[PDB]
Amino acid sequence: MRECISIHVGQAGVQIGNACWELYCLEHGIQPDGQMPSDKTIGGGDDSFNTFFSETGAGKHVPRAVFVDLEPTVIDEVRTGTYRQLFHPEQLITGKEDAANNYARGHYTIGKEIIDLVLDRIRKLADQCTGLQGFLVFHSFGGGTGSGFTSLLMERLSVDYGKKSKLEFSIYPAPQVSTAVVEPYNSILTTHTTLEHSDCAFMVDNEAIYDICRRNLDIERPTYTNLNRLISQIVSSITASLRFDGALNVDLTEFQTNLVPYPRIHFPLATYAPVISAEKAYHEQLSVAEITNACFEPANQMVKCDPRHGKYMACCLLYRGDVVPKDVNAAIATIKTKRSIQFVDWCPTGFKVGINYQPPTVVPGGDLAKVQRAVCMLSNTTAIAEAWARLDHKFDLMYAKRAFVHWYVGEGMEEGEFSEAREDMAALEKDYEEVGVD
Amino acid sequence: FSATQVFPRLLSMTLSPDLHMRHGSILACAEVAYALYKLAAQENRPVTDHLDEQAVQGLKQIHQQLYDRQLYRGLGGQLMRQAVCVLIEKLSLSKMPFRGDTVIDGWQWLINDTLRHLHLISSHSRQQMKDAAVSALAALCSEYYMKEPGEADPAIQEELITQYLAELRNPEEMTRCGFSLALGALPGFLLKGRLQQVLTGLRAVTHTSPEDVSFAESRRDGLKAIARICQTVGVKAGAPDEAVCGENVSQIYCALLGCMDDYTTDSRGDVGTWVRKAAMTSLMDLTLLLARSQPELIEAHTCERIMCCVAQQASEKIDRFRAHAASVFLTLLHFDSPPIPHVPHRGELEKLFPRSDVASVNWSAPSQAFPRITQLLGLPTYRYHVLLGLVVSLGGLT
Amino acid sequence: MREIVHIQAGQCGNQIGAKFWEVISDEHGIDPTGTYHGDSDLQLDRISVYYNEATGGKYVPRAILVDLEPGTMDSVRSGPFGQIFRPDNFVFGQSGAGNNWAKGHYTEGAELVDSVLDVVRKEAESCDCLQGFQLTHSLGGGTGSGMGTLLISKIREEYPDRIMNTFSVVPSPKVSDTVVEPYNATLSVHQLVENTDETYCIDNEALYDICFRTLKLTTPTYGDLNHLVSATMSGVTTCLRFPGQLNADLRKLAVNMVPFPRLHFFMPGFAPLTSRGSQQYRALTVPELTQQVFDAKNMMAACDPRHGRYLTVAAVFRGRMSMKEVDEQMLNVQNKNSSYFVEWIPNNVKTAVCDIPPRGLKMAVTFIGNSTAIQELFKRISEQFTAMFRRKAFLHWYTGEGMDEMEFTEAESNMNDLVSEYQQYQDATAE
Ligand SMILES: Nc1nc2c(ncn2[C@@H]2O[C@H](COP(=O)(O)OP(=O)(O)OP(=O)(O)O)[C@@H](O)[C@H]2O)c(=O)[nH]1
Ligand SMILES: Nc1nc2c(ncn2[C@@H]2O[C@H](COP(=O)(O)OP(=O)(O)OP(=O)(O)O)[C@@H](O)[C@H]2O)c(=O)[nH]1
Ligand SMILES: [Mg+2]
Ligand SMILES: [Mg+2]
Repeated sequence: MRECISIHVGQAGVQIGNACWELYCLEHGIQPDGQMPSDKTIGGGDDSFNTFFSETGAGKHVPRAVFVDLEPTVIDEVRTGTYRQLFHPEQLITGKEDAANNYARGHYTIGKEIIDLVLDRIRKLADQCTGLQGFLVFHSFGGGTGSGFTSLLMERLSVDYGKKSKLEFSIYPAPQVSTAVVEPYNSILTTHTTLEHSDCAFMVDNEAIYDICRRNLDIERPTYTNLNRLISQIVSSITASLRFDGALNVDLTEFQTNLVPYPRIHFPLATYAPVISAEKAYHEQLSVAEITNACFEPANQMVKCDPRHGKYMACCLLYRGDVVPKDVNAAIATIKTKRSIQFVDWCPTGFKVGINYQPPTVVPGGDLAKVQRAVCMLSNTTAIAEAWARLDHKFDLMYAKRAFVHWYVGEGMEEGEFSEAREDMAALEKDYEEVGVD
Repeated sequence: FSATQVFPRLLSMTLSPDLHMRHGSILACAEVAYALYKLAAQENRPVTDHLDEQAVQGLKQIHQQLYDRQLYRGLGGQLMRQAVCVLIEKLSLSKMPFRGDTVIDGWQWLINDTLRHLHLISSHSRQQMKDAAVSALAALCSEYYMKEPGEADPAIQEELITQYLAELRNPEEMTRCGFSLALGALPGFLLKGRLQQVLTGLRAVTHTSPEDVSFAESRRDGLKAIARICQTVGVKAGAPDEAVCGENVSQIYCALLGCMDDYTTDSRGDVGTWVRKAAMTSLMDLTLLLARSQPELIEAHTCERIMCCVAQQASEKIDRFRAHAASVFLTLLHFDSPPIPHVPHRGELEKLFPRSDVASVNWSAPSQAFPRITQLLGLPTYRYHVLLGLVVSLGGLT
Repeated sequence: MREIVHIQAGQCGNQIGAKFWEVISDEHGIDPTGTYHGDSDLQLDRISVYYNEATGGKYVPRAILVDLEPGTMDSVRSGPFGQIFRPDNFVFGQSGAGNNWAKGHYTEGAELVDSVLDVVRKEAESCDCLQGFQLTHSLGGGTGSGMGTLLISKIREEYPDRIMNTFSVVPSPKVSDTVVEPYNATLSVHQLVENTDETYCIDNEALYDICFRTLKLTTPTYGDLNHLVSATMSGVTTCLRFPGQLNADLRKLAVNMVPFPRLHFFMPGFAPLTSRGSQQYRALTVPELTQQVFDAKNMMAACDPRHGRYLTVAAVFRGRMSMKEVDEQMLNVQNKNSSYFVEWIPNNVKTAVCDIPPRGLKMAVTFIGNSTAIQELFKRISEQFTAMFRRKAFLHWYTGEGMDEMEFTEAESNMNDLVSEYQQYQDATAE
């Protein structure tokens, strides 16, 4: 077996990791204090949950996570939370100054006096693992800290841990849920600084998840808490491939070979179904075909795009719960007869399907109901490039008058970094269209 | 003592890893070299009399040492480039024995790379690098790049101008902003025969197009380089490819009169004003040049148009630009050595703007400018353009 | 816990700082002895931003007062609240700068600048995490004009990662008849542009005209202007001392309100306008306050916000108004079809809502915008700076201390470039 370490960064990152760990504990049955009455061993090596959690002699389960934040406002609440005895104090690192929505800070001003300590803490967890696969980064492009500090840590690790995979779960900023006016600069800087430090990266449109929570879940004003509970489901469905004894994308290296054909292109679209509310629990029973067909709905997609107007390079379907291959064959045939999608003839990868005998789970009194089946579709299509087009519009307009640019150059940054980052974005956009040439 | 005891210590200090140490050593090597050259120029003695050949080899290896270590990066890259520019300028201004060596090629490549990558440099020190690189190139192109008196090496003339004309069509606006001045700062013997091509390439940039809308800094440098070329070549009849004459003066004046009507309003604001600034001085130094050689070339219609445009530009709500406009107008009106022809209402203009009211009146202050500019409405010629220019100030925002 | 170090220099600077501290102490509920006696828990969740928690539950201010002349020092030491300021935070000499900028920045004010750095450094060592320094002085004089610039230039070299905010008080011929004021103002602005991220301009002519017309006072003294200055200061620093949804720190506020490096001068204001003595007379509402925040009469500078573009807009409300009621009012004034619509109240404005109201008033409002009209404050000093420079009047005093015409022409060129940039940006496309 092989272990894994999740490195969370920023406010959004730390808020998403707590919910993910809570969902994992509710699924595997881990108690708040860290006691698995079903486990019949004291140490890890023969079970299956040892990839994410770590066992000790006293039966305590210490989640393999490295939470690092600059503002202690959120870490103080995360420490005194319900799972105070779960996470180790050494894993939680806090700073003394906030970036205040700035990348040149989270990277050079506030990222220099914290990086020398983050590595010493990550080494303590890396030495305990006999075979580490890679890293599971959780941050957001909007937040200045979550972007700058994450990019600094990523490249810092590229030197030491070079022969290790790298993953990401960023959150694409939206105009409605915007905390900074410099969101476009930080995003275009972090996408260019770590375009080579990420083997695979997942983007979460704040608009798509908000619309999903407002329509599907039927919520008036979905708060960050509700948006984090919904993303936890997708995170668990994605990590089930490595947590359980499955047979599809069991290792982080398999993600770069079955989803990321081109090293440069590493932004695969993801979708998860169904999305039933708690009130309408036993209202309707959707079979595998319905949930598989709902994946092709722009409203249900995690990012606002139009895959219909684009080719497909790699596609991976993952079923969870009561699902039989006989029923999955019906959906596979319907995808071809009813629906129709083209494919890139120059792409090596193709279509893959997998099933896992693990039913879903929801938090007591939550927003989502305990459905009987779940489906997760990961498709790498060029349509996602549209999401990168609008992002370049705002940045370009702002840098046309060079507003809020002096605040970055005067914090350990050069004026040429912006030109380099948008020259890289232009090249990526051009390659996105060149890959989908008839 | 400075040539036998201090120069060796400044030649070794350049290998210092310290960044503040290398800049100082380069500046000292340049200054002491210039001083020794000036001292030797008194006794019409060569520059190698004070400095030995061992020290001379240092001046050649200083560039190789900087190119090998790749010190032209980071924050100190701009400082190193600025220091090397001044060093090369002071070396070329002293007539060193470096002509026909790889050192000249290295200096040219470094100057091209510096004039090639300008957007990467901060805006707080871009004008210095732009005005130093062009000066160094001119000193090098007016010292080393020559085959005989009155001529130059054709191998370099057939490539430098070609590369520059292929660099004046660069989408990046900072590339043209740096290449126009570099091409315009060339000497007169290096423009013989290739003057028409340079003028056409510079005029192609001054023309506005759908793609070049907010390209004001490039158009400003395009006019600045044209003015520099006109001032350098001078005037010479029967030679349109060697200097300015009556065969191409009309086309040159047309390009200068067309940029004055630029009133672009980008997101930054009224940036077009910049394009007008260089468009005014370019119309001044030129009008005087002909006045000091062939004043008959200046036409009456063109002179009247320039006068009316300057009068309109000297009555704008802006204060910094109106001051320069009034200064240019006064310099053009008071110029009487020889007097400039085609001056509309010359007696009335002289009576309304005497010589004593030039340095005592503050044109930047509207109070000490509008009372004297409004009187121009009495004249017929200075009525339409003057009123059009004053309407902007009589109904603006300030 | 972000702390801020407050510094005061010059007679006017110290007089303004004392009043501002007294106001923010009376509003927080702190008796002049040092203990706490308020009746609200919100007056302690952010008291550490400007008060150190010493032994015995006492709150020690952080005001570092410096003055070459031993005048205002003794007055503040024996004031209504003089017993609050630490006693070794007072740094003074005997003879000042004699209304010369080259005295309080080179020969005299640079003699106590070393004791100032030791004091400001001893005060910051106790803080857990410093955010940014602060200074309150007047462009008029030498110890306010030269000492402030010297300290701003000396602190930026040792703390480049700290915000630098000032409260320059531009003088006016109506308040003072001194003739060596234009030079001191020009030289101060020359240094307050290349080493300052934010500067709150409080022109004296505006307050003089307000006291002459609005308040209808007989002979407006310095106290009437100091009261308004302290009121505006307390209204501006409302988010940095009380909770709220808009948790805009100093750096975040400077980044969101100052898009350009050189352009950073604001036009602070405050409403309703009152005076000393009585105050309770008429209770204002939210519509009336919004209609009055954006009037050129409620501004503390001689500038018309309507005549000029709007770089960044911001407003802070104080009283029982709700951010929901404020948003309803801020979304109907940026619409033409809407009734009682205004053309000078711009769009994308920043807005806040406070609970603790000011002293002697139940509802108030503060405006912190940056309009191009502020250029008028820079041109009025330009003219007076040129007419006196051509004749070289009172220039021997400057040339004898060490200064030269080089610095004068550099400051003149900088002011001209700033005015030109302001005029150019004033004419910009809205969309
Ligand atoms: N999905 C999601 N987005 C979040 C969350 N918290 C913040 N965001 C978004 O992320 C961006 C701001 O990032 P933050 O995490 O607040 O920034 P930071 O990493 O704390 O760094 P600073 O800039 O110093 O505050 C905005 O687009 C927010 O809307 C969260 O819990 N979930
Ligand atoms: N609003 C206001 N302006 C003041 C006050 N005191 C002085 N001024 C103005 O500030 C200028 C004088 O500067 P001061 O602060 O008195 O001088 P200083 O900074 O102590 O400097 P020196 O004269 O060199 O000792 C004049 O324009 C005064 O009108 C005050 O209490 N309030
Ligand atoms: Mg944060
Ligand atoms: Mg005094």
